[PDB]
Amino acid sequence: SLFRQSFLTDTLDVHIVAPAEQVLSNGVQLKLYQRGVLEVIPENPTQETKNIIISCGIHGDETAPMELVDSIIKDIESGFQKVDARCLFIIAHPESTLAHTRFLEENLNRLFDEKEHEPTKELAIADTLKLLVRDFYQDTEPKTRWHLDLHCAIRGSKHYTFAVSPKTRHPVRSKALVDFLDSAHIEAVLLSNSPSSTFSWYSAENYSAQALTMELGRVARIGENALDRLTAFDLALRNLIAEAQPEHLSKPCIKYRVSRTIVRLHDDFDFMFDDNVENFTSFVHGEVFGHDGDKPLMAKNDNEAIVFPNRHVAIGQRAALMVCEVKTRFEEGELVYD
Ligand SMILES: [Zn+2]
Repeated sequence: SLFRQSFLTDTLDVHIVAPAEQVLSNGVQLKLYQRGVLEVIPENPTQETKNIIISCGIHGDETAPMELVDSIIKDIESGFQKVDARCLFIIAHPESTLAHTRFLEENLNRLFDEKEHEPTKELAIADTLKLLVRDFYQDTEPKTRWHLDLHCAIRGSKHYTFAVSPKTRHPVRSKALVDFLDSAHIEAVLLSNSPSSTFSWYSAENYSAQALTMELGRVARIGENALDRLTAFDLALRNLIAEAQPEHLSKPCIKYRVSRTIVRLHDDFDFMFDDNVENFTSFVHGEVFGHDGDKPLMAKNDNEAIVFPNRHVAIGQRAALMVCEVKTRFEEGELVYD
């Protein structure tokens, strides 16, 4: 009723983006601030009502989550989906989804930190996203804040689904967030040990949001995704916006910590494995898998795995993450390790 065809289709069509609101029969409120920005407010908001930012498309070619979000919007508008939490749905960067690329000028998910950046289409976008976050979390209790940034991996992995929890002094690794991971059947969660520049990290660092960057499957065109493999996640996400089905029958996702961070020191840097190297590819102690100048790269422990490898990474930046399972527990409602 608010859309010509659907949230994702309208967003993708350049010829339609003026603000508009709408109140559903069940009391749910929908507000389209601008292209790809949809707020959903529950009929009966309370002090315990969650404020969830659900973003997708930070990278244009990662369509699966966009499709899931599109169906959730459709179900909420038809009353089929019960709405209990205040949400902000975002399809960031629709222009890149059209070019079917990761980005147009620069990786949007590296532009949220305080470093200096050159002017790019993505910079201006990131600038706008920081504003949307601010407006949505304004006058909300920190404990109610959630930010789920939905992505897709660019390479294979023994973990079809996994998530990354940002590093901040704020307690953003809660019991509810972890329960969500488990209910969603996310195979593993990587706990960052260093401040980042992602959209997820920005919410955690600046608004203490229970935030994650979630890798849902692989990249594929719209209508050509392996959607069934995301059924568990989608159901867990629907239960979250509806504040329902709070069970603990599922298994704990694997918890990883950063063994060490690899930084490119010289121009002559490379890995021995192929470019289609899978995330979480493990190594044995002392195994060489690359080299930086003269000094080779080899596993330190016996339980290390490589994550997010990138040999094109400019000099001085990180080329990879070495991770390993970690012994975890909850201390004062925060998931910590060791
Ligand atoms: Zn991504």
